[PDB]
Amino acid sequence: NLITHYNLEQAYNKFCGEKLSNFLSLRSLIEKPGTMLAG
Amino acid sequence: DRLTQLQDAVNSLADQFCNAIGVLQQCPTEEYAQLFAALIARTAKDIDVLIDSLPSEESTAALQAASLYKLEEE
Amino acid sequence: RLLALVKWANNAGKVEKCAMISSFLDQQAILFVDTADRLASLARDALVH
Amino acid sequence: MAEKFDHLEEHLEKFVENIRQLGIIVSDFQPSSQAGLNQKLNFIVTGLQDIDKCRQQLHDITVPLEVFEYIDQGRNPQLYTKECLERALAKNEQVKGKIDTMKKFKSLLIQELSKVFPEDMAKYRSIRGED
Repeated sequence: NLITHYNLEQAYNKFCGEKLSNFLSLRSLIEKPGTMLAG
Repeated sequence: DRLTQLQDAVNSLADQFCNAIGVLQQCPTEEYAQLFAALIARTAKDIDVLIDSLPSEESTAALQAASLYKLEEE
Repeated sequence: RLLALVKWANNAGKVEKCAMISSFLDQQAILFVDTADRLASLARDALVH
Repeated sequence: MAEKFDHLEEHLEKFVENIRQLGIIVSDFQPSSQAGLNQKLNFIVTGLQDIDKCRQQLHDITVPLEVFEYIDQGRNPQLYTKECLERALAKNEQVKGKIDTMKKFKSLLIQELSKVFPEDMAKYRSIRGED
């Protein structure tokens, strides 16, 4: 229930009973990573 | 004898107090609940024993020496 | 991947509060089973002494 | 906030879309329109600075590292709430099932207790009156 005492119920509707591809390496960096004159 | 049982009854008392939860903490779904109706029912039959185990000791047992003593002479 | 951060990062306070809620729960069950083993300790150790 | 979020959007959003531009032309090099291309680069520099301005106040916001992985697996958050939601099921199962374990446990308990001596009598004051 206790979402009852935890207010998530909107997210119940939304979120009672794709994603990446849905809404339309690098991670290792994320672990251990006159200019006109130049080119 | 009959003592050792009361000891056995106390052993059951805990034993019960444990596995009578055992599955419960670890998880046929009301069947469960009859596993449990049992679980107690076993506890029951135990408490029964407790009850009957019970009526067993006789209560002025110190003097029974001096009784023995008159008997000794016997 | 970023703008996705941007485009679904709306969810923080909830989703944390969620994971929190999870953890709140899980600890009840811990408490639960833990209380049980607690018994079982008693069962053996207690009895056999 | 949102409209700084939404700024990070339409601006930095515009920055992604501009990139759409960047590639789409840079398939094909016309000897000069690198003027147009590198004016987009110019866009890239005015961006990158302005961005970082939009980026050191972006807060590097605290890291949902894993759910990161989850959207680092592109699997969008909502499923998180969803999946812990499925746990929350399992857990509501456990918890209230246990209450049941009780409600029978007691129930059938007291049942036999009555089917056994229901004779914790005086202290059944508390007991009964405890039901």
